[PDB]
Order: sequence, then structure tokens, then C-alpha cells
Amino acid sequence: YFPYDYIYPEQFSYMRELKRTLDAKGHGVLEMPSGTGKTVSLLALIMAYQRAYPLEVTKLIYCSRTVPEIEKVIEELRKLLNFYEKQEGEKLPFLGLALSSRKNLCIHPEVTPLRFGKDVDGKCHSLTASYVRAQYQHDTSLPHCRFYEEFDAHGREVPLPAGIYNLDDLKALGRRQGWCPYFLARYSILHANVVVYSYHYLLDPKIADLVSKELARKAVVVFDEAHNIDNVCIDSMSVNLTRRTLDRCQGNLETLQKTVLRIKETDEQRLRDEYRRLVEGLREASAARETDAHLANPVLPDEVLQEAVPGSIRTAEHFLGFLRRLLEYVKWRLRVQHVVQESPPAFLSGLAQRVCIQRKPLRFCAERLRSLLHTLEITDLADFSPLTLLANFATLVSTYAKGFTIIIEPFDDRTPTIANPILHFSCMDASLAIKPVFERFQSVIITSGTLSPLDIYPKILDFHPVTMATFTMTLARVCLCPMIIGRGNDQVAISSKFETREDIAVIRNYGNLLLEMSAVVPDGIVAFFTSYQYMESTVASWYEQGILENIQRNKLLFIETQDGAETSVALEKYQEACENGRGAILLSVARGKVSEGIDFVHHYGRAVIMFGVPYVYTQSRILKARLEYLRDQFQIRENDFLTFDAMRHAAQCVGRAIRGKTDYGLMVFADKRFARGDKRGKLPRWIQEHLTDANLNLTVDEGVQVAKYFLRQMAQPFHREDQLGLSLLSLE
Amino acid sequence: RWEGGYERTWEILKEDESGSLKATIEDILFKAKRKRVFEHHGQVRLGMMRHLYVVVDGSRTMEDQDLKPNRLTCTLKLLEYFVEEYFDQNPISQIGIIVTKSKRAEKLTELSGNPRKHITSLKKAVDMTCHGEPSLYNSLSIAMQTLKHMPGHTSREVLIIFSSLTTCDPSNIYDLIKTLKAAKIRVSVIGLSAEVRVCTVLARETGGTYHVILDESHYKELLTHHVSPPPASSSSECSLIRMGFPQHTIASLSDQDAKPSFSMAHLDGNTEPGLTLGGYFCPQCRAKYCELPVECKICGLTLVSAPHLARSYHHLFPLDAFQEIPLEEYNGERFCYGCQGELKDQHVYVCAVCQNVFCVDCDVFVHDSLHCCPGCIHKIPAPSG
Amino acid sequence: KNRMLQEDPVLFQLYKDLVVSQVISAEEFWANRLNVNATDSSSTSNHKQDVGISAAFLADVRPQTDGCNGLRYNLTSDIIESIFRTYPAVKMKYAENVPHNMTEKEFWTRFFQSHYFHRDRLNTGSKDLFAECAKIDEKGLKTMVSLGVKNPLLDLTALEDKPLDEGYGISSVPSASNSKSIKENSNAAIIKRFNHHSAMVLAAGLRKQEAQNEQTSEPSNMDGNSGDADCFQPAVKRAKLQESIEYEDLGKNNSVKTIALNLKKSDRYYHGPTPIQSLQYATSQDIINSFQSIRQEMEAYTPKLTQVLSSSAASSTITALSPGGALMQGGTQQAINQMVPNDIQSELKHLYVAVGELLRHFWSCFPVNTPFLEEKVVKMKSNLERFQVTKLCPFQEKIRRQYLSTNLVSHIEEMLQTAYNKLHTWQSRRLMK
Ligand code: SF4
Ligand SMILES: [Zn+2]
Ligand SMILES: [Zn+2]
Ligand SMILES: [Zn+2]
Repeated sequence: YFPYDYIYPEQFSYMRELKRTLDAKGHGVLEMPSGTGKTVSLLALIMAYQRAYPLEVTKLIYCSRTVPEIEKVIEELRKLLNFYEKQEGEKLPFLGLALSSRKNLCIHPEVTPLRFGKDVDGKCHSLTASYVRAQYQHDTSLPHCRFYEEFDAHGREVPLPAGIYNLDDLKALGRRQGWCPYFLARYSILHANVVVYSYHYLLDPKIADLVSKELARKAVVVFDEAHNIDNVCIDSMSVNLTRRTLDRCQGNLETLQKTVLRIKETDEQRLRDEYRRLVEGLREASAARETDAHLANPVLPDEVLQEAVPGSIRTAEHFLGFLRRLLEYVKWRLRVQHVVQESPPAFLSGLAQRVCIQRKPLRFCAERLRSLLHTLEITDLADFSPLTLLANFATLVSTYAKGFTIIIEPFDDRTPTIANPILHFSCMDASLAIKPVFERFQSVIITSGTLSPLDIYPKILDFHPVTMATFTMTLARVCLCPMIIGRGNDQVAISSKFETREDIAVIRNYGNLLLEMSAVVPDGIVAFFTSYQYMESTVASWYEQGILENIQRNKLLFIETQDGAETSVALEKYQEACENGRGAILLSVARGKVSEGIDFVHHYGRAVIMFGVPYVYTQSRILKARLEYLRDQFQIRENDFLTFDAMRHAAQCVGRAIRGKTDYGLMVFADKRFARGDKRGKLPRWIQEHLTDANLNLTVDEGVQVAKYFLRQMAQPFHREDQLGLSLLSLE
Repeated sequence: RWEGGYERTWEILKEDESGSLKATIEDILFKAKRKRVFEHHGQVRLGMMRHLYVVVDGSRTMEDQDLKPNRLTCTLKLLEYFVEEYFDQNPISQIGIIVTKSKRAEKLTELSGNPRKHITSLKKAVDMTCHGEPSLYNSLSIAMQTLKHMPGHTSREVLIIFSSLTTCDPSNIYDLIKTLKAAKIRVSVIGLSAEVRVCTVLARETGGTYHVILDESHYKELLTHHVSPPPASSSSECSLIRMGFPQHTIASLSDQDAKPSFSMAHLDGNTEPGLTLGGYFCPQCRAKYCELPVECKICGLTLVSAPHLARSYHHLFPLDAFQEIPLEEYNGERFCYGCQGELKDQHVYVCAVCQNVFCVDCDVFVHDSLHCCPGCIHKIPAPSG
Repeated sequence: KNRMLQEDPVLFQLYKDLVVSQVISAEEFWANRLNVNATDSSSTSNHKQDVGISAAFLADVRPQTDGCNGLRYNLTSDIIESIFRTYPAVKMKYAENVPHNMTEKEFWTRFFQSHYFHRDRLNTGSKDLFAECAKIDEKGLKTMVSLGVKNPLLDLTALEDKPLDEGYGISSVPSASNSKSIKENSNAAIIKRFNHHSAMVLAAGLRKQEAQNEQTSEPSNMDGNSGDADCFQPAVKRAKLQESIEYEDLGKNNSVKTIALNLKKSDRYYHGPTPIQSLQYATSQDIINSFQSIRQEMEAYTPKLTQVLSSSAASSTITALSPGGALMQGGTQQAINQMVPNDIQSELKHLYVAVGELLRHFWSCFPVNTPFLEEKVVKMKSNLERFQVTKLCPFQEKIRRQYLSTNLVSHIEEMLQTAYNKLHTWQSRRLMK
């Protein structure tokens, strides 16, 4: 049951956390330190609960947010697999399925090295279940997707795989035995005992990625770092719509008509046999990988699509419905570009004036979009991809709009002119994204190492039997140095009151507080800016005015790019440029997606400097409806979460650089807003012993010697730090 | 706020047990602040005839004060003491003073044992600008190529004085691990008030011991920790042969004053540029010059002078320990077995074998100056066999 | 080799008399003198501000790039050279075009005046400098693809093609993105400029020793803060075993040295009937006898008045108070007998000891017949006549007088002998053909 040595008196602090949340079917919220082996904590009891068929049933789904750390989950549990294996004697059967289908897919050299995921998987599925489903037999055109047919053979058969594999592990099996990550996964979902994949993949309302069978008997799912659920769920149902998209769609309108015109009865009587079968008994035509190229369920919590074949009986008639839609939709676009308008169910009502038959052909469209292409089975998917966007949209507008939100954003965001207007359909109820989750599941546990206010689980608007505050001791001398700055000499103004471009007199001493941090602190630092143009504003005075003149002389600097390609470059450098004779401080952005998937180690990355209040500051009026609805839920929330949204991202970013529990961390706080907000947002285990013991308005020049006093002591005398042997009560 | 808060720090620490006996326990905590790490020795195996390499970071880190007016002033002054106390303890060795300054490395004093040459070099090293950045790669380059030509029957250790800065040097010093791991050369650094992970990985990949400077007292401790010839990695050597026993010469043996001076550019010996009258004599060159218990340049063997250097470590290993009791077994007439006094600060120091009573000033005098209990004498040598 | 013998006049003064007194050749001079300092003494001109410069100078190349309109050309590297020592192809076009294209001095500012500020499009010299660095980053792009682990460019891409989104997350900039078009253009180039300066490590990391492993992710990464690996393991009884046998040998042979043994047992044997104890009986009787005799101190009142035993006690005092007849003035020809041999023969003799130590060295291994090289077995033969002849005229120059000569030649014949010892001992191990 892997106690395995001194485990910084925590598994016992989490032992009863399982036994309360699982034996009593507790939904459950965990605080966790950032320096706590996040599965070594959790899975060691979870896999202990795996064998404990405590009545009969123990499922496991797990998700996290980044595919390298997904494999890092897998990585040491293989020894945990091996750990008790020798100890309990023999070895029982197991499976943990890393189910990737986005990147890791194809072993054919013609298909593989084209860069993006979705379009190339469209080429794959167009080849498999659109070319070799339409043109079944053949030699040349039919292409050699041979191990799909090997899946046919061993899907008729019964093998038994070994333990947990990875994306690449099956690819050598792809070049030997393990077949397709999708198929070699569909057959393994049949008897899966543990699934790990992305937090995003479950939470796709666009294509409803139903992972298991809907079996809520004991559906046992585990959640780590589940911080920005809104930024998942609302963005999971967020619908962007380009004018360039529509005109391309306008161009393949009559393009598809030419396919209709050239086909007289060949694909048309194929429809006629089965469109009659659509009327007679409703059944989807395909159960294979075609559904992957298909909106599984745009609006999942519905009863059924009972009266399909909506007010539309023919195909060009159905095509005219989109002519009735799109051409009206640009009429619902182009005039509307003068005023931002937030009217979600009023739009569909005024649409009902314009659309002749509504609310059934709005909801029964995206399949009849697809199915009238399914009798074709011709059009390449990336060509058809901006169209599937559209029949997704009014389908979403058809069903869930009165609780949700329509926003129209034509004006200046990377367009200085009006050259690309856009609108968006957001949802608002991440609850209603996670209510079907909860109804499909048993009682499933969030763990977030940043979540200090427990009051934001009712921002998820849900119920909780178990929600406490995890308190761990530190006989490791001192876990960390949290250091709120508040300079008095250079007069702290670190919140953007006079904003990131309103004055540079604020900015005259962020270099000073950094270079001295650079001068003292060795061994690589990853700091967090607010945004890319903020970052662009950050270094804007830094070149022309004299700033780097000692900064490059002390360590070096790793610019992270708006483009993720060049952003991954310095990364290749930073893991290297620290581990050689160079400190090489990396420079980065909190809210940007450089802030996940890393888990910095004492090897490289052991200090973080705050820069400003880490709040949104960018997207207009996505607030107000989201604001007023929680004001329709709890009514004093303007002040409230608009603190915590910064805070929930802060230690999400900031509290990262320690892994085990001796790994160090200098998480200083250059901030003007600290009085309650930083204190509310910091962990109750972390405000208590460490944050502002007697160090609040710590001018950097004074705070210089603090880290000096910190590290110099903390570097030496380590042997014994909270050593546990046998069980001696202690009772916390 | 802070005008009170600046003095909330002072007010309580000023305050103590009031009424009577004030500012008393504050002095007791200062004595309770004392008594840091004693020895924690007891080792075996290796440590013999070291060949040390002083490596000095000369950088802009020296300009910070932090202990002294210069960090070299913290460094350089006690190195002379470290030189002298080394030559006190370990005369069977020699030390390479190599200085890094401006991204290069200057082997300042060669690998040798002549103390005055080393000390005046430090006295020359006073007015060093320490311009430029540290480069260890140039330092290890000298360290390789010099010790490359040393035998494998030599102890191969390097003492780096690093100012904790960026290790500013190219050319895959991470690959100098396998260079020097194979070369069986040990490398020990201590960081000046901070840590370098790569250098910390270097020493932990070495077997050399890394530390961080805490204070000037603490600076002395690790020097003192590295005075002793440490048990380095196994499979270095066993033996070292043609240890030349010399002769002193009086130059008055048979022919009284037949030579006005025994250094006239033809005599066997007379190595260094100075006049001499005959004091010494080596076996193999038959080299007569100024007396030196080290080695020579023509016979090229080791001028061993046994009572000095074959005596120094010859009792530096075989030590034992005492014990402490606060009790009162009043052995003597409330006396000490050594100095014969009493204060009774409950540290009645009893030997492990002969079990004799000592004080701190008798324990320190053993454990720093005498290095053995003489109570074992009269107790070992009488039944010895 | 010749700049070595000219810049150093002391070694040249050593190198003179091998040509002046014709001791050895230059071929023999560089055959047995240097041989080690080819790595040590030549370690100055190669390093020179740490060559294979990757991360030493790169910290200081940007702050020290400009003092003034002509603040350049310090020494060798001064402030321009290691800029060339990193960029390969930029260094190539330099000798191609300086001063082949323009004036050499007019290169150092005009090529670096406009490239320093924002952007350099005035001439194809700085333009091809500017145009290649985009290809360099394009070239640097391909190398980062080959590593491809712990790189969330992979992990980010899986979440944006899937809904066809995160193009709005790019296109959502606040704060007046309408009418400036200045620093938007500028800063990304400075982003690009310092990423060049960042990849200038990468542009010089290949210079180190080509530095390649490119990271196949090594799928273990076992978080080991626990475990107690405890890297060093001494104390498996190594000097415990020495102490058990050497003090045992210091027990059974306690100081078998010069006076340390031979006087020791000889007087222990003189103690004689000590196991018989008849001498010890009389001892313990004499312990009991003068037991009382000390304490009374009437016998030890007058154990002083023997002026009979004062005169002899005064005598060897006065005898050792005046030693006489031992050449009080022992020097006073030594100044002439210093400056004449310490003009050449201090260095001349040193010519031997740079060689004769190696002459001891090859014979220090020769009967093993391993270090038996033709390079060495005739180097035995080579310098043998090259030294033992060239001393004979310095020997014969000082036998101008007789007792002025015969004192010092008692001490020089070792040089003749240690030569002939080696030669004499050479055939004690008779070498075959
Ligand atoms: S099915 Fe398996 S092989 Fe065939 S395309 Fe998709 S990946 Fe490539
Ligand atoms: Zn000799
Ligand atoms: Zn005592
Ligand atoms: Zn004793």
C-alpha cells in the first residue's frame, strides 16, 4: 500500500480522505500542497481502493490537463505497479489507458508528419470510413489502412493486453502488434480498468465524447488541478464565427450543389432507400469512426431526437434551409456589426420571423447536414469543417439559450479596423456542463492545490459533503519564503492602477527588483507576466532605456513567443541552459499557456516573482452576463470572484516549482493588492506558518537579505526532515 | 504602523524577568546560543599525500562586503592560516595555487610545499582587482594537465574557492565529469554564501564535498573539515617507492673549511639561486643544497624526512573518544587526572578504556593538541604484548 | 619553438650554452626538455577569454559593444573579435568583404550602427546579416522539433484544431490596437534580436564539443527526494585492517632503527638476573635502602662541596670555550669562485639536470624492458657524450691553479660519476640485440 519510507506525514492525512469520500459516497474537495507528489499522494490510495472491491465495483477514470504530465502520471506508477507486485507475491491483471487521438495517431508516412491534428485526422477518416466505406473493394484508391483490418481480425478475436501503455508504446506495437490508438483503445475501453486522458477530452460538448458506457453504478473519476473549469466549460461551448469562414462556406454552398447536380440517382437512390428507413425506424447509419467526424451531441442533456426528418423533406430543400439560414445569418451579422448586442433567446425569436420553420430544423440540422453528406461520402473534412461549425451553432441556439449567452464582438481585437467581426455563443452554466458529469458519475473528487476559498465550489453551484483544509507540518526547516514586497522607497504600484501602458515610472524599478533577484538567486527562475502585449509592454522600455546591461551579464533570458513554435524553443534551452554553467532566468506569462505541464524541479526552476494582479483585464463584457448571473446566484460577487479568478490562476502558476518536499521555492509577491485578497487566495496551510509572519511591506532592498538568509541556511545541514517510521499516533 | 512595528521587535527582546535579576537570562541564552558541531570523525581508508589545488574565483562578487571589507579579505587571510595549519598537519603533500581571473586561469604558485612562497603569493594576492568572470574550465584544464603527469600513486584532490556566481565557461564541463571521474581526480568546492547546482551536481558526481559559506567562524570550520586528508574513492593506490632518506651535512666532517661555500654551480645539489655552506644531502643525486623535506629536481624522488612527515599522520588516524558525565564520582580529591583542578560544569570527561577524569581544558588539549589520552599510557604500555 | 626561445631570455640563456659550448642540438633541445609543457605552457594562447566561447563572454558582449565613435581595438579580443568567434557565416563574409567591399574602419560602425537600433536595410551587407537570421531561427526551428519532449507546442496543439478555435484567443487584444504600428513592429524584432542572442549560446554550444543528445525524454524521472541513496560508501574495514597488523608489527618490531633497537635490547640483556630477580631484590632493597636516605637531607645537606669536581667541571667548559686553529677566514676567494661558475655553469649544470633526470628515468624502468624504445635507448647514448664532453673544458678551465681547483673538483666528479654510474649500471643489466 506504498508508504515505502518517510512520506512527509501526509498519506495518513489523506488516508481518511479516501475513507470518508469513498466508503461514504462523498463528492469531495481536497486542498493539496504543490510539493506533494500529486498521484503518490492520491493514486497510492486510489489503486489501493482499486483492489478493495469494497462492495463489488471500483471504476477508474482519471483526467488531467496536459499530455506530458499525463504520461508522467503513468511514469512512476509502473514502479508502483511493480512495488507491491513483489510484495503481495504474484501479479494481477491491470490496464491504464492513456487515450490520445489528437496528436498520436497514425503510422502511415503519407499521413503522419503534416503538423495539425484535426485536418489530418480528417484525411485519415476520409480514407478509412469515407473512401474505403464508399469504395469498399479496390486496389489503389482503397488505401492501405491495413491494421484497421487487423483490428477487424482481433476485434473478432479476444487478446488480453498487458499493463498501461503510452502513445509511443503502441506505435512500436503499431510496427509489430499493438493496433491503432483509437481501435487498440475501443477494444480496451471494452474492459478498461483505468483511463487517463485530458480534462478537455471529456468536456467536449461540441462532439460529445462519451468515453464509457453511461454506467453510473459506481462511476469513479478523479480530478487534479481542476482550477479553471469555467475557462474549460464556457470555452468548451464557446462558438467563434469568422466572416472569412462564412464566405468560404458561401463558396462551398454552390460547390456542394454541383455535387448534387452531377449525381442523379447513384447516391440519390442510396438516400431514397434509407431516407425511407429514416422515416420508418430511426437508427444512425454508422457505428464506426464516422462518428469521430461527427457532432455526437451538441446539446447533451436532452431526451432524444425523436421527430427527425424536420421541416425539410429533400436535400436541396435542406440545402435551401441553410440558404434560408446562412444568407439570413449574414443578414443577422453584417448589419449587427455596429452595436455589440447581448440577447441570447431574443435572437432565435427574431430569427423565427426570418426562418420559416424553426426550433425543429434548428435542432434537427447537423445530422441532416452530415447525413445528406453521408449519402455523398465525398467531401473532404477540412473543406467541410467550417460548415459543421454552422449547423452546430443553430443547434446550440435551438436548445440551450435562455440560461446561456449570445455575444457579438465585431470591434477592435487584433483587427484595427472592423476587418474581421465575430460573435460568440457562450454558455454560462459550467454547472450544466458538469451536472451531466455528476449525474453520470457516482461522487467524484476535485483536488486543486490552488483552491483556497471553498466558497467557489458554489460557483460550480453544486453540493459537497466533504470540503476541508489540508494542513501539513514542515520539519523541512521552512517549506518556502513567501515574500510580499510592497516597496516604500520606489513606492509599490504593482497593480495596474496606472495601467501597464499609462506610466513607465512604475516600470522603473521592476528591473531593479528583478536584477537583484537575478543577482542573488541562482539556478533558474520562471516568472509570470500577465499577457503577451503586456510582456511586449514589459520589455518595451527594457531595450531602449538601459535595463539589460547587467541582466544579460548575470543570467540569460528566455523570451516566450505569441507563437507556440518559438515558445517551445527557449524551453529546449532553459532545461539545458540551467544545467550548464549558467543561471538563465526564463521570462514568461501567467495567463498564457506556458504555465502548465512542467512541474519545475530543484534541478531547474526554483523561484517565482509575482508581477501585478493576475486578473483578466482583456475581454470586454464576457464579464457582465457572467457577473449578473452569479449576482443572480449570490448577489455580492463582483468584489468576490474577481479577486479569486486572479488568485486561482496565481498559485496555479506560482505554486508549481517544488515537486517533492525539500525542492525549494522562492515565491515572492510583488503586488499592490495583498491586504485581504492574496491572503484569501493563498492556501490555509500556506498563509499560516509562512505568509507575512512579520514581513509585509518588504522593500526589495531590504528583502534582498531575506532570500540570502533563506537559502544560505536552507542549503546546508539537510539529513533528517520529518522522518516517519512506525505508527505513533501523533494525532496531527 | 511601522514606527510601532519597528519597536515591537525591540521591546520584548529588551524585556525579561523583572523585579530583580534583569538582563540576566538574556546572557544565558547567549551561552545557550553556543556549542556548535564538534568533530563527528572516526573514519578509515584513504587520505595520504594530497596534491591540492587552490582554485580561486576572482570576480565581481568580491566587491560585496558580506563578512569583511572584501570577500577576498574573508578568503585570503585565513588561507595563509589554512596553509600553515595544513603544513602543520600534512607535510606529505603539496598544493597548487591556481587563480581564475577574467575568464581564464592562472596557476599562480606551482604544486609545491614551500610555505613562504605560498604565503607571499597570498600577500601578493592582496591587491587583486578580481576583474572578469569565473572560468572553471580553464582551471580544470591546468588541473588535468598538471595532475595528468602526476603518478596514479598520488592523492588527487582539488580545492575550489568559488564566489557562487555563474560558472562562466564553455566546452562541456558537464562532460568533464567522465573526463575526471576516469582521471581519478577529486574536486571539492565550497560556495561563498550561495549555491551553484551544476557545481553541486559536479561535486556530488565527484565525491568531492560541497558546502556553502555561512559565516567567518563557519568558513573556518570547513577549512578545518578539509585540513584532514579525507577518505577519497577506493582503488587509488597502495604504495609509493624510493622515499629518499637524506643526510644532514655539517660541512665540518673531515676536511675543516676546505670549501668556502657549498654552492658553486658544480656541486651536486645547490639547486636554488642562493649561496650555501652545506647543510643537507640526498641519496640519489647526492644533492647538497638548502634543506627541504620534500623532493628534488634531479634525482626527482621524494626527499622524505621521517620525524616530520612520516610522524604527522602517523598518529592522526588511531584516535579514540571520551565520554561525558555530569555525575560526581569524585576521582582524585575532586581533581582532574590531567591538569588537576575543578570547576564542575558537569562535563566530567571519562576515557573509554583507562577511564580517567578530565576537564574541557584537558579534553580540548587532547582533542586539539595532544590527540590521544596519556591515561592510556601507563595503561597500554605496561601489559602491552 | 623559436618565439619561445626569444621571448624568454632566461631559458634563452640556458639555450645559448648548448649552442655556445656546443652541448646539444636544437633537435635534442626540443626532444627531452619540453614534452609536458606542450600542453601546460601552450595553455595560454589557446584559451584567451575561454575559447569555444559559449557562455562566458555572451553575458558581456551586448553591454561592452560600444564605448564611443572609435572606442574599439583594445588588444586582441578587446571588443570586436569574439563577436566574430560565434557567428560562423558572418565571420566568413568578413574576410570576403573587409576591406574588399569597403574601408576596414568604415565597416566597424556602419555595419553595426543600424543593426544596433531597430533594423538594418540600407545595404546588402547588413541585410544579408538580417535576412539569414530569420533562416537561422527557421533552421533553429527544425532542431527543436527533433527533441519534441517536455514541449507543450505539442500539448497545446491538441486542444485548438479540435474545436477549430484558439484563433480568437490570439485575436483578443485590448488597449488601443488600432493606430500606432510602431513598437508592434519593433519589439518582436527585439524579441527576435535577443532570441538570436539567446540562441547565440546555441550558435556557440556546437562549438563546445558539438554537444548532442537531443533528449528521447528518458521515461523514468523517478522523483527521488527519499530513498536515502547516500552516494559515498567508505568504512568497509580498510584502515581498521592496517591498524590490526601494523601496530602488531610496531609491537613485534618496535623501532628496529639505528639506535632504536641495538642499544635497547643490549641493556635489557644487561639487566640479567631480573627474572631471577636477585638484582631486583637488591634493587627493591636499595629502593628500601635510600628510601630513608633522601628525606633526612643531612647526607643531602653537603652533596655540594666538591670543588675537586668543580675544576674539571670548569675545565671542559673552558676547553669548549676556546676551539682554535680551524681556518677562521674560510671564504674571501668565494666571490671570485662564485661569479665565474655562476655565469655559465649554474645554467650549464642545469642543462644536465633537465636531461639527466630523464637519464635516471629511462633507466628507472629499463630492466622491465617495457619502456624500451629506440627513442630512449639511444637517448641513453645521445646526451651521454653531449654532456660528459662539454664539461671537460669547464673542468679544464679551472685546473689553471691547483688547490684553487682541487677543492671544488671533489664535488663536481659526482656529475662525472652519476653519468658513469648510469653508464656503469647500464650494462649491469646486459641488453641483447
Ligand atoms: S486508422 Fe489508425 S492508421 Fe488508419 S488512418 Fe487512422 S491511424 Fe492512420
Ligand atoms: Zn638522483
Ligand atoms: Zn581536565
Ligand atoms: Zn587514557
